[PDB]
Amino acid sequence: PPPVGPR
Amino acid sequence: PPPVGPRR
Amino acid sequence: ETKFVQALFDFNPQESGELAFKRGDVITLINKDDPNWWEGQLNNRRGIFPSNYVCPYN
Amino acid sequence: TKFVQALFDFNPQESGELAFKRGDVITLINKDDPNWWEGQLNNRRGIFPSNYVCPYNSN
Repeated sequence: PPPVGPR
Repeated sequence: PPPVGPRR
Repeated sequence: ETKFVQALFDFNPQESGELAFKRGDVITLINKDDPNWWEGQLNNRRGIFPSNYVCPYN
Repeated sequence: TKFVQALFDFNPQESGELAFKRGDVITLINKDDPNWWEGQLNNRRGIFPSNYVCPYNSN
């Protein structure tokens, strides 16, 4: 998957 | 996978 | 108009309030003001998810 | 300009049809036909069903 951005 | 449309 | 987004990958939540989904699921868009975190409705569940894990649906 | 990503595996049954696997990223070349789009997938060029892909933003 693509990188999950900072929460 | 949906059906592929017909070629020309 | 109501927008729908299809999940490209599984999203396993690490924090509460995040909408869990599997690849192929179709989420109903509620909010997408944030470039990264969007809110949607998947069945009886509602929460936020990574915008890059989906794309438009029919 | 404009990249698309495969939603499902596509095994061409005809000539000029670009084969691909889910997750593949394709560069769009032409989309005159609403159903049969032309693009580039590495060193292979050809047409593919538009209902088998969706936009790939790329960073």
